[PDB]
Amino acid sequence: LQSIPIEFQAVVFAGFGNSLYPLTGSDALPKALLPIGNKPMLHYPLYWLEAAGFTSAILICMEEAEAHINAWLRSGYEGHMRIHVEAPTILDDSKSSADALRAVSHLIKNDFVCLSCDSIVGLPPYTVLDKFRLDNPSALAVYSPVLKYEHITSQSKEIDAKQLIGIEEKTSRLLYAKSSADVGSDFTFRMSLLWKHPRVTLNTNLSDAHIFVFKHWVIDLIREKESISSIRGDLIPYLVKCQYQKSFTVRENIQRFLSSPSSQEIKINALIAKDGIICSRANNLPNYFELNKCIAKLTPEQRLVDVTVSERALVGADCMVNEGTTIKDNSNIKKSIIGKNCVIGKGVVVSNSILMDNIVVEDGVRLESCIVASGAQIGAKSKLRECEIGVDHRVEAGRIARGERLVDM
Amino acid sequence: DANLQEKKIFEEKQVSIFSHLDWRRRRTTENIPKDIHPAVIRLGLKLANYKIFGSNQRCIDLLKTFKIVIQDYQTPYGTTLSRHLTTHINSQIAYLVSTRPLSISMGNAIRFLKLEISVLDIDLTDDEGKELLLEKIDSYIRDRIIIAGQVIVQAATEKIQDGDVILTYLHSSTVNDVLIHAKNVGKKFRVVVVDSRPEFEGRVCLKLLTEHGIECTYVMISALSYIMQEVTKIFLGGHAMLSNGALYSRAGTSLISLLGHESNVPVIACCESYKFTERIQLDSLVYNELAPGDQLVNMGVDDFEEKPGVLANWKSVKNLKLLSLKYDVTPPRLITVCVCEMGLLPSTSVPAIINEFKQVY
Amino acid sequence: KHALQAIVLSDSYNYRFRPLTLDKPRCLLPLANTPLIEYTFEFLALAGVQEVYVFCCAHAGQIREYIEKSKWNLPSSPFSVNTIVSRESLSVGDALRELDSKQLITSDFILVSGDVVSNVPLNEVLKEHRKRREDDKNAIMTMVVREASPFHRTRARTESSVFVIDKKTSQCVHYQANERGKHYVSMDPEIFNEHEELEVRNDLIDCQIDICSNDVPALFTENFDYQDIRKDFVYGVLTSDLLGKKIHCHVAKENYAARVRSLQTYDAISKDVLSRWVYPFVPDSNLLNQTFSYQRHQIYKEEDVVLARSCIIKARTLIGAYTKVGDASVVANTIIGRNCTIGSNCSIDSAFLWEDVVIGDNCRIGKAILANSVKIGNNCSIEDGAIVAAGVVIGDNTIIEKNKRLTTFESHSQGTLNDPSLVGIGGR
Repeated sequence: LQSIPIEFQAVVFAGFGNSLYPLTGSDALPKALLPIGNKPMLHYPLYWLEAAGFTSAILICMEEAEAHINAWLRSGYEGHMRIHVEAPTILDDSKSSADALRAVSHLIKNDFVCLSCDSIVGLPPYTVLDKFRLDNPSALAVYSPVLKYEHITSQSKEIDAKQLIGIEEKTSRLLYAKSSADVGSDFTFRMSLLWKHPRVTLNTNLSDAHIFVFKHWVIDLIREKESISSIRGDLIPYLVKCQYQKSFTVRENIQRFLSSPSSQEIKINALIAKDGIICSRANNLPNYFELNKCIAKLTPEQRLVDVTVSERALVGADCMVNEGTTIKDNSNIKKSIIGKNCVIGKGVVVSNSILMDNIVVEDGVRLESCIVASGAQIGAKSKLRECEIGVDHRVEAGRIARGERLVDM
Repeated sequence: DANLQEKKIFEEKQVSIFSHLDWRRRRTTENIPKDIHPAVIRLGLKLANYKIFGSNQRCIDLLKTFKIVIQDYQTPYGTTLSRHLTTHINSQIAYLVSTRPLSISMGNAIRFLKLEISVLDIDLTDDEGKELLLEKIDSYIRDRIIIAGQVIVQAATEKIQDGDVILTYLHSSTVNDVLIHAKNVGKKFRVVVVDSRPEFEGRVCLKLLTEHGIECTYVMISALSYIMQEVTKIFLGGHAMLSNGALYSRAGTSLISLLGHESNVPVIACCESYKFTERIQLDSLVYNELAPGDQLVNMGVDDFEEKPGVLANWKSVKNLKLLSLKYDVTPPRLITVCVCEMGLLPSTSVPAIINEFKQVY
Repeated sequence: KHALQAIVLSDSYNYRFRPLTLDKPRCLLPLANTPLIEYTFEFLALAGVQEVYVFCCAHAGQIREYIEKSKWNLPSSPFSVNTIVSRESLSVGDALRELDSKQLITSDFILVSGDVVSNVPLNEVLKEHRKRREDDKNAIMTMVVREASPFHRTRARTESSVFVIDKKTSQCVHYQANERGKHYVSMDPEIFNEHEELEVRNDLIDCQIDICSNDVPALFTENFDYQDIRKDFVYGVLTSDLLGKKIHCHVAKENYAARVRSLQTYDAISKDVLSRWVYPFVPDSNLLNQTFSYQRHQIYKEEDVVLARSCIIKARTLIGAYTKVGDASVVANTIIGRNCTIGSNCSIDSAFLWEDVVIGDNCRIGKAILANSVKIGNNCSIEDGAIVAAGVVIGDNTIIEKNKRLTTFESHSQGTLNDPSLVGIGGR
């Protein structure tokens, strides 16, 4: 306590790569470690936190990943924050975002921020804290225009579903949030709502960014309410129903019960607020198809490469290749990303593709717009178009388009 | 840098009248120093973003915040509390002033608290020193403002006569707190609510008085000549009273007093005592505080409703500049009474009252 | 090209104001001592209309007699008004068919139901309409509505509706009325896949001033089931019951617009008129050579009026010419027709008085409508909601309870003329 208390403390989530099958199957690398711009996807939520003013945040990962993660935090984390890791044994896969911090509730002491390992965000951090500081709500949620993919919509059968956002522009308060999961046959709208806030803007091209800022007391609700599995799934709509539904008068006693927002006489609460915020540039969260884009979208980069050998009769430009990797004669890299110390054979062509770490590709192959997990390997004269390659997996002279190639089991 | 900025702040004494008025405002938490208490942050945001922030509630919230600062202060082991505490607090003020200039109300509170730190008994301990001046603060909020308000309203409502037609202007919480009283004590009267551009502060006064069942009449300042013929008394709540007897309140306050005196209505000034200043102003331009010029671009009857105008590029067009002063001074020959907690005094009697409190030996 | 047509559906709201709609129809009764149809005409004049057709079903002669004599029959009138007669109790849809069956619509036009009061210059909204039409001939109607408050005193249940508009192109993608009992708002999601920003609004008014294209009549002869402009037409387009057409809302954010449909509106609009919310359309303008003059606190008088000493007039009061007011009487928030006359030591509040009305000495009136040529004796009293017709007389020392409507004919209500006329009865 350097004369000043702490305002919030930050929470980062690192669940299983639920919808990133060909890349998140193995336990040798978890969702929170896929490279993005030759940097693990975890580097970005923390960097946003680090510049936000935080000096230490806590992270809750699945038990199968507690080993590799902090290893990167020990050697590989470019930041300077002090990350408390946590691996609850309750995480039975059926759990989700809310169930997680329920197990580690006793760590929160003030209001808190709930990011996620995929929370890629260039939004300046002051814009989210001030609006929470200014409006003093019960929660704040960041939403973004849905990510537009430069290349043709190859196949997008599982892209973060679709969301419907109801926000009142004047107060910036949020009044409707329902994804197409709890669907509606003849889709509904509570008229009892429209009698206050009779103007509700409805956005359809908006996607979540998993940047929520709750007041401290919400945890007291999370501990009590066992019926909250996912924050984005269950918590937010619960908070939005209580905003306007009259008869939904189940005990809000959690408000007054010495919550300490004065802090004696009541000049606050007497109502539950819930706002939202939208931007315009660089703000979304990987659920597979974003990994191809949020990495491509991650070349406002600069220039050079380091500790890498690209022999003569070889070219590469505006790409990103990490340390140690090698490229052998008559091959070409184009508009592509290559991770740490990979091996690129002779006379091969990898274009518009993402290459993680520790992979070796034999000679004379073609890689047109593909993603290859770490530790992988592809055989000579193979050709892949729009295909994903599992971790530590290999293929021998194969050929297919639109295929998820994985070590069979 | 500061001297470099001080060089800039010198060159801002050019042909323009408003060259010297400081426009530098920080409305964000970008690049904030570390020694800034959270409860101070939330305040500095409210100062730069709120608009119906009365000069009273500011001083309260500032003090209540300052308690939380001192309560959480921790002196180094090699130095007592009194030494090296203002320095901490001074590092808080320098932030708050960069959000919005200190009101006169807030300033005198700083000058008072900075004093009690000095006179603080060294032979005490931390928890002795802290627990002490928190009462001094709570006492300051008791005697100097809250009670003083309750005296003014009662003292003011006494001169309200059945059949009056009261005129207020631009939402003064004090002036609202007396009309609502005069309603509840049974006085038969009615109110005129003069509002003005750009942030129509008058509506919230119209909103309050209406919800208390008060006959009200709402006109913009351009209708002063038209509306004064019905008014019999004028009630004003000030931001400060100068030592020459002048009243330092929002923009139109001068015209309100002027147009009234040229129609033989009295200008009754309701202002506390902690808002008295040892300074004096011959013109409403030497000491003042600006508002953003963009606020009067959205010409419509609204300010948030983003409907543009013709002046939206004024920042980019030469020989064109919009401005909006937030205060002006009203000569004492127009102020009829000042209603301090020492009773109804003539405005010229301010500096004595200031010198009366300096009895603090 | 040089033809802006416009039809007005009088009579279609004659039933709500029934007890008086006998001697005079509803499009002829006074609002602030001025009949409604003029409040609507000068509106259309603002729009630049040049050819008006008026449907009539009750007192057509009494209607046409005014029109043919009205200032709108002179050559200085901006438009050529012709009346049209049809069967009684005329349903909106059935009018447009008869309109189509007559071939009268040259191009885009406007239509109102009843009588409207407004100052909105339509010259800009139809410019919007004509625009987005000349690229999409399937935009057949655009609706004019006024932004307001969900609990605004000028927004009643018939005007209480819920719109959903495309915040970019302003297209009503869903509409539904407000009937207490309809707890939810159901929208087929298949619209979101065609719209990015939708604005659900319960703050509108629905002035029911729709601007229609020449398709609409032919679109009404076809699809003959449509009777109501909102319950049947709109719902048809939105449910694709009509071959894929579009409609639009032009939400006004200034000026004023509403129509007289209900007793709970006539009272409201009147106050919204005396309060100069519809300038220039204000008594002080005297468009029909009246002699009005604004006075402070929104009180309106006329030349050659006599106000006794000790008679006091409070705010929101209007006085027609040639009208007497006795001693020690108090009028407040009241509209008074011409040639009236008030007794002495009386008290009137929030009432409505028309032409050639007398009042006995020492009587109490409040929140009641008193029709043309009504005689009230002394000592009488009359409380809220009361409604009378013409010729009716009330004998001295009498009271009339709340909402006790009456008439002078043999019809449904409980009215008879002779004195006294409640406990002491005539006709029975």
